[PDB]
Amino acid sequence: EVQLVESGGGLVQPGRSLRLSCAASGFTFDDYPMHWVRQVPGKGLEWVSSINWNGGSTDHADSVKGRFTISRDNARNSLYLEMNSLKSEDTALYYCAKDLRASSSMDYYYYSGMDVWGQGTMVTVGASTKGPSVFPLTAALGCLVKDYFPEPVTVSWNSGALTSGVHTFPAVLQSSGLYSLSSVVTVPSSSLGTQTYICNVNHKPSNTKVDKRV
Amino acid sequence: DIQMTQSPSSLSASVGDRVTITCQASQGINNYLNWYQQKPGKAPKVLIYDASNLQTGVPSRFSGSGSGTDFIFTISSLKPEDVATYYCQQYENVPITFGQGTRLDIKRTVAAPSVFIFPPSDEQLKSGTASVVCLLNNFYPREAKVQWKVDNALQSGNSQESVTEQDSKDSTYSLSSTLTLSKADYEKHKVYACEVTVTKSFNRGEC
Amino acid sequence: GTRTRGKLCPDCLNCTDLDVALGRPMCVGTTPSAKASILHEVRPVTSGCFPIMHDRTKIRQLPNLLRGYEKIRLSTQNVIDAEKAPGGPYRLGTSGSCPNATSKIGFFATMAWAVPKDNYKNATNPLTVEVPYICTEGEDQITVWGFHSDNKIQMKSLYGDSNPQKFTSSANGVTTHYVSQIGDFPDQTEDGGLPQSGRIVVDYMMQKPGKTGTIVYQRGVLLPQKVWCASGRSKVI
Ligand SMILES: *[C@@H]1O[C@H](CO)[C@@H](O[C@@H]2O[C@H](CO)[C@@H](O[C@@H]3O[C@H](CO)[C@@H](O)[C@H](O)[C@@H]3O)[C@H](O)[C@H]2NC(C)=O)[C@H](O)[C@H]1NC(C)=O
Repeated sequence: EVQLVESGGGLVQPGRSLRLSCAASGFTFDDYPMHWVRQVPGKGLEWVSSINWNGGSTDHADSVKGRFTISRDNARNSLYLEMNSLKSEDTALYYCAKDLRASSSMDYYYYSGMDVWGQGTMVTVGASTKGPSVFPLTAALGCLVKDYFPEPVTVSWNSGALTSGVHTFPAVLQSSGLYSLSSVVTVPSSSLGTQTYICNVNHKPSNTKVDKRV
Repeated sequence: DIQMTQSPSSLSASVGDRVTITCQASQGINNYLNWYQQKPGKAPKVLIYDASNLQTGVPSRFSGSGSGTDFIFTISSLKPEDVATYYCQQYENVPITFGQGTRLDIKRTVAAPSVFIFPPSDEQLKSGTASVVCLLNNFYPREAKVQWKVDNALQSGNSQESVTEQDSKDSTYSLSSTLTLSKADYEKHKVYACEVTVTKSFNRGEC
Repeated sequence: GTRTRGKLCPDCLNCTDLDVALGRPMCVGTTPSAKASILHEVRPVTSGCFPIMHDRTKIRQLPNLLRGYEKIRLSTQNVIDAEKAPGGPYRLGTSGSCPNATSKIGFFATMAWAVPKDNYKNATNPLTVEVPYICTEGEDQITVWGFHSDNKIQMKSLYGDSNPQKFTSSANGVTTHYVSQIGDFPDQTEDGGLPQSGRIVVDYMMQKPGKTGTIVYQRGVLLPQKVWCASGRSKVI
């Protein structure tokens, strides 16, 4: 199974520096160049930096010129991105992707399409990370996430046993500077007494996980 | 530096329809262009590489074209599974640049929203806060109006909504209304109901 | 009666004699034979592929010696499998400074750029590789070799150490050693106009029919793939 897994997400205050990592598996990691692509949630795509299969040719975008730096290790099948002096605009979701061409170019022209993307990790640019308060609710029901901070969060149901008929709502921005979102599921009438439904939530930067029953 | 500009930005077309998206470059590029599909909340996937070469493992209905200054994208027959935002990407000299992106949405349904009303949990009230949820699920229009009313009083600015989007199974946008409140204002009034432009209602503390 | 050839490859447009001599991409073609060839260039100058430290070696007089040969043809096939040479796995170093009709990338065919895989990080030992005689009945083996060297950090970025590299070759009693150069490389000359901190040192060796070619190298070598098969004598003027 070809996988690209980003790692090292969370929160950083302005001016800080980070070292992002990307793990590759399922393909000959040494033959394909690599790219980094950012994306503000709900917005367009902006390119970050690209490197050939070798460490010989590095190219950076002008928006992160001299502030970011790319690095990779093919013996460990891992890709790194060194970030320095983070600006306020750099708040975005960053993707790890490999190139499709196997050309060992070592020259300026080595970059091509991606064809393989990771799920990405969130970079946030300055307040203490908050853990959510979870509240529960033909018939319907759901679970509320309230009183939390970082946007990256996912909800599972019955340890992941139900995604059909479900709808996950994006986070809302309250005037209190805290995010907010819920997720509900369509259920029949007789399911109230036969099956016990559980909603499973996880928050990464604060290590917060709460699974609640109605 | 290169810059890409895509034409329609928002495309509405029926089921089984042929849609066309163009991507013209700021400067000249020779066939060095790729296309990507991105559903919201998930990672993008490539569709067409190097001007009209279809990627192995993707449906045959997709197609591209273009050379020199003007480049064309094409979807022969539309399946509901194709809803996403599409980007053109170049791999010529200098930083690869994308267009500002084109969003695509579909234009055949009228199904009425399902309505559900949820009383807040008792365990939330024990922390000095109350929040009511008004839900409208699986409705086509997206163009809709939802209002609140607590004892014939208009709730203004204290409610929030979410962009549920449409799942790609002949489904359509849903919506939830989050009415944020405090504990003190909550127990001072009795009836809660959200107006839709049909309304479901309940009583605070009854069965 | 007879005919002449000044251009080593007619139909090789925009290519000088040393362009077709090095096997520069988009300069490979049918190189016919004429017993009376004319010499024109006091300084055979290249144009295109990776810049060369021409003065380091005797590389400048490859065509003027090749023009003295009657029949000429480049190697139909590679001389050695570059990736399976001793010293670790090697990746065929492609480059965008030497373009191609299909893609802006390419490299010499007479020489291949060896790059050690990222599994390589170790105190090295000297290496050796022989060069077979693939050429025909009497056509002499004109093998073209070389090595690459870049700035101090780029060598360490590509190889294990920033220190210089040592090479040497021997064939038909001619034995010559070479050590690489780091930093403060001379100006880019006879290239395609693209900035390159690295440099290329090119040389050739002659093997009479049957004589084996010996090559001792280190990191950054440009092993040969295609070679020249030339025989007889052509009248020089
Ligand atoms: C310079 O242009 C020539 C054409 O005039 C290129 O010819 C062929 O190009 C392919 C693609 O790089 C070479 O690699 C082969 O590709 C196939 C398909 O991916 C692969 O299955 C093979 O294992 C092989 O890697 C092919 O060797 C080459 N053939 C010849 C006779 O040149 C050439 O590639 C261009 N130069 C360079 C350095 O690529």
